[PDB]
Amino acid sequence: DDALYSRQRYVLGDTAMQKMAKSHVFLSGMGGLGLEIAKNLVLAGIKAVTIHDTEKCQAWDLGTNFFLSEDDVVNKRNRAEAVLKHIAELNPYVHVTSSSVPFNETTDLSFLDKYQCVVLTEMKLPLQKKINDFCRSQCPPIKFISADVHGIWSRLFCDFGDEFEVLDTTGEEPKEIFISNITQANPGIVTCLENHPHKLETGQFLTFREINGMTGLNGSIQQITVISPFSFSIGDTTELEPYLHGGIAVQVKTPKTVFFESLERQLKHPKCLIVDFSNPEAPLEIHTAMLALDQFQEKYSRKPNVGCQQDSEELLKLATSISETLEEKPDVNADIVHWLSWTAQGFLSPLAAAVGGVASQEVLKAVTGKFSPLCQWLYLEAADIVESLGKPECEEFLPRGDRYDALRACIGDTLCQKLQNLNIFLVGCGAIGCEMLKNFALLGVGTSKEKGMITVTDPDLIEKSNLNRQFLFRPHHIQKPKSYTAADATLKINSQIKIDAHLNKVCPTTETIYNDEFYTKQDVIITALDNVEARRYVDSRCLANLRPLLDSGTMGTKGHTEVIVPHLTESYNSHRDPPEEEIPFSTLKSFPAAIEHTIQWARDKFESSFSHKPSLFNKFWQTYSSAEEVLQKIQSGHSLEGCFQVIKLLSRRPRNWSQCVELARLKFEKYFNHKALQLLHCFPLDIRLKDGSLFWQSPKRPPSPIKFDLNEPLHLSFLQNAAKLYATVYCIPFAEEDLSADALLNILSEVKIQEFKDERNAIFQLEKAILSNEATKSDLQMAVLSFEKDDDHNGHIDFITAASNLRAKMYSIEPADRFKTKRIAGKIIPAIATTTATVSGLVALEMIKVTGGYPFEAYKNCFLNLAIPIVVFTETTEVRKTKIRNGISFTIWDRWTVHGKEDFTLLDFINAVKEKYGIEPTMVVQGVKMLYVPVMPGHAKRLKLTMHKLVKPTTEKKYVDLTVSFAPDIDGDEDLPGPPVRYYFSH
Amino acid sequence: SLEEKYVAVMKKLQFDTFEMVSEDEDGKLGFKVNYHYMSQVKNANDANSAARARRLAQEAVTLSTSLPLSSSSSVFVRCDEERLDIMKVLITGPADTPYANGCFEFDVYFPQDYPSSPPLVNLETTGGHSVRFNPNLYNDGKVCLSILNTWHGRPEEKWNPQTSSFLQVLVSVQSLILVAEPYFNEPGYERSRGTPSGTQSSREYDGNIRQATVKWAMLEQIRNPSPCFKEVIHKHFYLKRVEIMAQCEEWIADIQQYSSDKRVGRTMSHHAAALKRHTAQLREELLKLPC
Amino acid sequence: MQIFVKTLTGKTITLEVEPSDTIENVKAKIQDKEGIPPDQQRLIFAGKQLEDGRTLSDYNIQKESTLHLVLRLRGA
Amino acid sequence: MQIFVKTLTGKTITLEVEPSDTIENVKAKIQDKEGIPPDQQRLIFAGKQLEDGRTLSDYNIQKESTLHLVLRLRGA
Ligand SMILES: O=P(O)(O)O[C@H]1[C@H](OP(=O)(O)O)[C@@H](OP(=O)(O)O)[C@H](OP(=O)(O)O)[C@@H](OP(=O)(O)O)[C@H]1OP(=O)(O)O
Ligand SMILES: *P(=O)(O)OC[C@H]1O[C@@H](n2cnc3c(N)ncnc32)[C@H](O)[C@@H]1O
Repeated sequence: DDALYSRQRYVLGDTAMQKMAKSHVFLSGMGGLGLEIAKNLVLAGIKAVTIHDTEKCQAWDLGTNFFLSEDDVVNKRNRAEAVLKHIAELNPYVHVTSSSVPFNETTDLSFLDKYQCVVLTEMKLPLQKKINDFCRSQCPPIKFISADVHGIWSRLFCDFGDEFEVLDTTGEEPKEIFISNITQANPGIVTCLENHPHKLETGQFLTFREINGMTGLNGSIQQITVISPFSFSIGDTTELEPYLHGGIAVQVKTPKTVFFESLERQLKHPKCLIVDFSNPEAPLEIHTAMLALDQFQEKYSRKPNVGCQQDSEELLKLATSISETLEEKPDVNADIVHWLSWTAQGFLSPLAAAVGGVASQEVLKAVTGKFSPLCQWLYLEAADIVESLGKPECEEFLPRGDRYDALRACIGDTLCQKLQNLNIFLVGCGAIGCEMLKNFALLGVGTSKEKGMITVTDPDLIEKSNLNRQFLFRPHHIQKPKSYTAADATLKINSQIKIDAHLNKVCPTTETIYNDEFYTKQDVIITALDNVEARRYVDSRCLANLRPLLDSGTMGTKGHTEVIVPHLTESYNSHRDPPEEEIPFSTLKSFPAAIEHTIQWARDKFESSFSHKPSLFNKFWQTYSSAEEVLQKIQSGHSLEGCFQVIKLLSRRPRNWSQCVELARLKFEKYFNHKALQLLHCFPLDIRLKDGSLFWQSPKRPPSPIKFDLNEPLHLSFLQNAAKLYATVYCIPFAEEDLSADALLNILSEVKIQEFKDERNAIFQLEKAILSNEATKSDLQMAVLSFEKDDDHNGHIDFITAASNLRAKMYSIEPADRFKTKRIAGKIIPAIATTTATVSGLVALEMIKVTGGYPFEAYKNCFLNLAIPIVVFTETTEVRKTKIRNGISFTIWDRWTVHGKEDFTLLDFINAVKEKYGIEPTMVVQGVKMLYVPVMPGHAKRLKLTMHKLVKPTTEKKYVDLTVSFAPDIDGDEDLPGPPVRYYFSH
Repeated sequence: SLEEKYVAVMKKLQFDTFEMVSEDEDGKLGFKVNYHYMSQVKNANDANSAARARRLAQEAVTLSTSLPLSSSSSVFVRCDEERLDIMKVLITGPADTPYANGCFEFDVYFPQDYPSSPPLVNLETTGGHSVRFNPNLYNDGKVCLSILNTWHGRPEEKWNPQTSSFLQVLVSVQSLILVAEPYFNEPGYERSRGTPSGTQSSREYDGNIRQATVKWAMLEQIRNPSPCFKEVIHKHFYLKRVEIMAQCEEWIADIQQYSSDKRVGRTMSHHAAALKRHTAQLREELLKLPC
Repeated sequence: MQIFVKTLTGKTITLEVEPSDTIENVKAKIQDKEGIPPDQQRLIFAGKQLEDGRTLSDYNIQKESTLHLVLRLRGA
Repeated sequence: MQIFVKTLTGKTITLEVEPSDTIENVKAKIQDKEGIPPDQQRLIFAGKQLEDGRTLSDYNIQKESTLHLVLRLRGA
């Protein structure tokens, strides 16, 4: 059902969606990691999923699982059974089952062949080796995945057998290029059009079509060899006809075969993936340390104790023994070993969340082969947290008997105490918001009774499609405020959470309730927005309050994370974003060449015909009460705005259903027949240019008129949708049976079609309507519609698709289906749960970095693309130095102040600035409303006016902020920018 | 000598401001004059843009003096007294064109991200979307210029924030669009330059344009002048009445010379009848014009 | 007789010309001052693009006037 | 001096640069083949983003090193 997988289909595809069905996967170990990976996989929607655990619930697990409660801990239920009910609530279409079969060396592995992929959590290494050996020997081989988390460390392993096949390396759609020239040479040469470089790489494959002269190349495939940005090399072309013109090339994708290794073989040289190029050698050391920890746990049948120095020495010796044994013989990081020993038994939530997201994505890659899988190791960690901790006392890490024992072992009690007193502000309650709330609940943020508070605002109501990605809601929550549902769901997980929820939407108008004192009371701001303008507005707002700001964005398998800290980094507005491009107007109107052109043309025509005209009609007829009055004013020559359009529409007003059918027929005829005739008449096919090039050359494609035919399903759907829209817009009722093909055919059997080739006429038609009693008040009313994408019966999507396909066939371009056109028209952003979960984990991880007041070096920004897959970490931008004159300089965090009085004047302000900051300005504007410019006439006398009168502020505001500039040192230059200055009306 | 007086008088009315939008105690914006982008102005309430203010401040110094001014053609500009992001620009048809002594008002808006993006330009004097005065023009007042359009094209044919200036945008308009042979601004038909068919097509286009502009460029403006440019219009036409009448009679004589043709005879007769009808009323409209 | 000029980059060039200077001359003359190609050497004085053959006093231009530069047309 | 840049989605480009060449020109020479504005692109090298005005000697960028191009996202 698309109503649940609209977004997911864009990411995956139909064939991958089918392969997604009829799938069985086994899971072992429902810890926190197992819980969240199972949640993500259920959200994906696999037909059958099997989970397994032989352990029993414990009170300590309450800090790692958000679905457990006190009753299950009391009853000591098997963890596999205590949650099986809740997981089914996410997706009824997903069949979930639990198991508790004990696992050991002598357990038979034969039953495991039922599934196609196995993921292990909290398992002993030799048994994992045995399982991998068994699974990899299967025919067909069964995908194997291993992952674990210990303290602030995690390990990822994968194996898809000796050989694996991937049907799509990247998933990015192939591009299209047009042929400018072809040289009959050995090897052949093809020249790209002027500008628009092909942007290709040697070795890629492509196909051709619609070539004049060299027609033999049509339908063949070549391999390219790029020569210039606008040329390349192809196979020999000496044997063919000369190239006349035409020629369209598109890249041809090719499946790729990859290879893996056995776990044990990889153990002697793990092929890790570099995520930070500052220390590319670190993952090898991390792998060695993990191996040493596993060896210690095997030898002593236990984990090291925090602060136990002898265990640290033993583990260091073990690591030294293993490291030399390694193929590459790396060095030993004693600090790494010491920290791993210190917090071996700890557990961190956000790192587990991110690891689970990436692991779920890898599972999808395993079951579908849609993207390039990771090969063959991965290690994530957050040592920067303890890097600035120095040498803490093990006493602070001792448990006290609460749900926060694991995190206390991770970071120390004092830091957790600081977390419970945080007033955090969040904007937007989208998919990322729910994960944020879950992480905060697991972290016990703001749980202190004294202080610690959360604020969330979102005006949106719950939608059916959103439940695919948003888990905190339920199908029976449709058409409810997001904020309150999310708050209730969070409070159910943890009762101590204190949440403030609003239905407000952040915007400049609502700034009154979100005054500066509100921002100052808050401690940090988190953004999960889908548009950049809100990002800019919130960044500008928080810049006035000097508060840390966090932002993230996602799209498909791509995401980005940004951190902002006062006085140290740069702002979001410090960098630009790629604005959306627009095709030249003339191309859309006259010579479309892409399906999206026709889609946008149809959308714009729909908007014009159903929104702009009715609105103008209603406004005109509410401007003037009497139509006879309007006729009298016209007869007296008074000019009226838009009079001709509205009078033409009124004269052509239908009355009954058959009139609507005739109007639809006429509009169809004009849209899809007459325009091509007129364009051909004005522009013949054979006309040439000054150089002799034909006018109807690529990219322009000559159109063709097409005759009406009711038998066409496209025709039928188009006419039905148009008639329905017309009937709705004119508020004329109808019956569904009228839409029967036979009835419509009977209606059209008596309608003529015109062939192809002022104030007096308008006055005559208006007077005729007046004498025909067609100027009633009800007639001076017109229905106005709004575009809806989620409504499956209004027919907007159906009509738009029919129109787009019709116009595509006008220019003989391949049509598109319903869903692609729906996505293109609606600007629907494809999204998936794995990327959102991972970016949420990253944000939660850096949140404590912000909280601890860590130095600038600790913070990192992450960019990733799971499709490759690829992950990169960087240090954030340092704030830049901006000088003006005389050595005076300022940064983005600067803001100057002036204290005035009731009689304060402009000259007073100018002189005070000149004295206090040493230099005298040249221009002042309040935001965009200019207050004084010497160039403009009459502004000289503005120097002698009261600032209260000249500004006209609001009584609630005891100050104001203004924009300033200074004359450049040398004339002919722009005024040197300066920090905004906050004027105070009084002390 | 008369051109000198015209230049001197029009120089003082070169640049000025006007009150177009007021605010109540609630901050609502009331448009005292008709504008094209009122919705966009109201929606764009953010004052985050600041570099735009500096850019406009630097520009206005050049705009105060560097504007073209001559008897053949000139430009006029008005701005809001408080806001500076809105602007009305009036352009007159230059000499030796079918637009001789025309009047054309354009609405220009400056986006928040300016000068990162070219400002918006539209024509308002389109005769109620009835007339297409130029191949690069449209009934809605939109314009075909790749220099404003941010598309692939050429790097030199894009709005470069470092180099492009709105004054140069205005300068581009006159001898590129407002030309003596606007029919040859349409690509493909300059290929047939020198052929009699192209000559006849250009003649028919010119007659259509001349009657359209005498309708919607002088009579409409004198009857219903925009409040920002009322005085400018009246002081212009008053000092040009006799010359305009003489040149109008010249056009009337010129057009009828092709009424004997058969291929374009009907259109020429239609244009002649319309032009004579317009001129009849225009005569008395001129005679009643005060100083 | 020099005459001032305002180009796109804003620099005000003012070079000696003669009353009989024909625009064919200046087409090549001003080429290398900015590398501007002659086809892109589209100018207006009196708001009007000029013609190669005519001289300066043909349009009765005065000494030390100021004209402006524009670039090639291309449509939608 | 040969240098490579690998942006997301697997695209790898071959560039020719010299150590004293400054960063704005460095990001300029990619527009001739990609078209992105220099201010529209962010460049990363070994976890340190390249500030404007410096040169390759400042960042100790050597031959055959790999830099990456990144972009922000908006969806949520
Ligand atoms: O209102 P628009 O969306 O701008 O569309 C108009 C409109 O057609 P519709 O009423 O079908 O929308 C015009 O018809 P009127 O409303 O003025 O009667 C029509 O004029 P023609 O009947 O002369 O074709 C014109 O087409 P054109 O610009 O070719 O004259 C066409 O514009 P588009 O189809 O390009 O939107
Ligand atoms: P996706 O749609 O999952 O996430 C975006 C959510 O943010 C909400 N939102 C967008 N814009 C605003 C403003 N200005 N204020 C409050 N909330 C906003 C959307 O409704 C989505 O829920």
